[PDB]
Amino acid sequence: EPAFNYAEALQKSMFFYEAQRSGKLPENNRVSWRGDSGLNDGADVGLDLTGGWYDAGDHVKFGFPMAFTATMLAWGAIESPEGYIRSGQMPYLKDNLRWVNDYFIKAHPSPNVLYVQVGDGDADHKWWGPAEVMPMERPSFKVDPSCPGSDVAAETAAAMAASSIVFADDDPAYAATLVQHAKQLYTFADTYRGVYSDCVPAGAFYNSWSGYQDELVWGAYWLYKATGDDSYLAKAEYEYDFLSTEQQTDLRSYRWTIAWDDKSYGTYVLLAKETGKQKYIDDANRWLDYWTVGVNGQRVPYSPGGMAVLDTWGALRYAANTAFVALVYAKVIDDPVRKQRYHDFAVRQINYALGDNPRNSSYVVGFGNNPPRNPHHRTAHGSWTDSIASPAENRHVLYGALVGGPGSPNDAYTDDRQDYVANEVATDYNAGFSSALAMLVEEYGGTPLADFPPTEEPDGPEIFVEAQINTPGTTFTEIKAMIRNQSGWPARMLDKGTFRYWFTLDEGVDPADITVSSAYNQCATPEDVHHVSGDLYYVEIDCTGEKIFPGGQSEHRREVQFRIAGGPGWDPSNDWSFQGIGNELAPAPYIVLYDDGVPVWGTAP
Ligand SMILES: OC[C@H]1O[C@@H](O[C@H]2[C@H](O)[C@@H](O)[C@H](O[C@H]3[C@H](O)[C@@H](O)[C@H](O)O[C@@H]3CO)O[C@@H]2CO)[C@H](O)[C@@H](O)[C@@H]1O
Ligand SMILES: [Ca+2]
Ligand SMILES: [Ca+2]
Repeated sequence: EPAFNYAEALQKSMFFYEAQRSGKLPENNRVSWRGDSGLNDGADVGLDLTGGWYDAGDHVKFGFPMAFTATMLAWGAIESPEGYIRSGQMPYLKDNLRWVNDYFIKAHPSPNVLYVQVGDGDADHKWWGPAEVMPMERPSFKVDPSCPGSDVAAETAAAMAASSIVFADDDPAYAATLVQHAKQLYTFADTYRGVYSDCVPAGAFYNSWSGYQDELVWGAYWLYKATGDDSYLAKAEYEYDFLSTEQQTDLRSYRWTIAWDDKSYGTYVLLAKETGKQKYIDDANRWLDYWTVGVNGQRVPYSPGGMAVLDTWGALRYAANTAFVALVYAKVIDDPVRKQRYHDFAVRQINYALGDNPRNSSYVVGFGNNPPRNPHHRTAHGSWTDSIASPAENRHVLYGALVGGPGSPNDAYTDDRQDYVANEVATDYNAGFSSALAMLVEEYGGTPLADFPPTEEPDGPEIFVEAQINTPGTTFTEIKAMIRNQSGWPARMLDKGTFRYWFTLDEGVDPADITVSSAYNQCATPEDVHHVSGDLYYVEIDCTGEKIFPGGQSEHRREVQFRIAGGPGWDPSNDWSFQGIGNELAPAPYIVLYDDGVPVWGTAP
């Protein structure tokens, strides 16, 4: 039977993409720890740019990798719709693709204008906290004729074109809209030549290293498949001759692999598959050979454990990308030896990621044996103090996310959230990986979990009030209260909070003589007390206007010290809210906290 349950892995991979969503989430949201976020995206330019996916463990919406991810996901669904159908994940794949494509449509207000980034890398990365309460400004960036971006425009064209093929039978109207958009974007990319990173501040994160030549071939091919227009195939084959050669020879690049930046490698296989020309077969063969048996004595580094390690960053992402394409190629090539070689290589690399390695551990969060528990992800972590170090363990399980893994050919790895090398996660990391999984499900099978996702429960009160006796007294009660917002299911703002402290009027105490004072109060200090009925009264502290959210030391809490002086006769032992308050700060269950008038914590009399 399947060495690993590929269907379950795919099922969880689809969940990962759902957890990366930005904007107003649907009613059917499966990720209980995710809520609405980035609701003001595009506002700075008068556009609705909400939606799309957060790139990695951060909250920037990087259009280049986002588009590539979409193209790769669509490609896998086209190659193996059966894998998706059998794992019962086809509806989730479509849902995910529709989500990102709806964003691309919004980001393309007119034929030659494409918004390629929402958020600033540096501003975004300086803060460590949940997406729902991001406190910083998020700038929108775009490319147009004045400052083009052929690479990102052609990639978005390819994503929309590829995706249209997936919706073709389901929603032909939607598929038509995507094709129309892809045509415009490609014309823009072809007419106004230029590297997008020269126009938008993405160079430090997703710089266009390879340039746009590869995207022109890639985009042309996909539009050909989506339209059936021969001119596109012609365009692709023409542009193919301008692809990068290697070092000193006239041999096209074969030492890297396909990823968010370089699509050359994908076109080798795609064109070979389409035309059957020896030209493409030679290129594709050379590349895949380098990753397996080597060419001219040179071969991609391999660990003793059997992992192909291309580079330090997202090592497993590269191996998985190659594995998917090797699986596709293995089907078109006739050579029995090459077919076996490429196919077996792909299965071995994916199996390594699922647990077949020297550590005997899965590299997919929430899957298999001894998986990573602390991926470098802000929202999954759920910090409320703007610290990557607290709490020790991530508060949520980011099911399905493939981590960077071993960055050196020695199979070494440490599950450490602070290691952005080994524990980084990203939308592009799961792209080739998912497509590979779909191919494997079709071949080896597997069964998805009937009840997934699990419903997580909070690790304690999320929004509450702690209290302690600040100064002991007989004619007064001085409390030191602390409002806390450590929410994570999902993280949410508390900007309209107030709390009540009930007390019973005592014999010999005139309510008119009761005073409430403070020497330190981050909220308002009331002048009077409120009579409920009989001898029941309450003091109300008003914190409306204070933004209490899980995003920093001072941000997540509000300190309130208040003294209720009643004079001789004052007796707190018959006071409702006094029950259980001691000398140590601890949750006060009898002090009720309200959010815009609605009880959120504590029990009233
Ligand atoms: O020159 C070698 C090949 O480079 C490819 O571009 C890669 C860059 O060289 C590499 O530094 C960059 O690393 C990224 C990584 O992709 C990203 O996922 C991670 O989060 O951050 C890294 C930087 O810190 O990756 C790109 C893409 O592989 C060219 O695409 C290729 O043509 C060229 O031969
Ligand atoms: Ca490129
Ligand atoms: Ca009393």
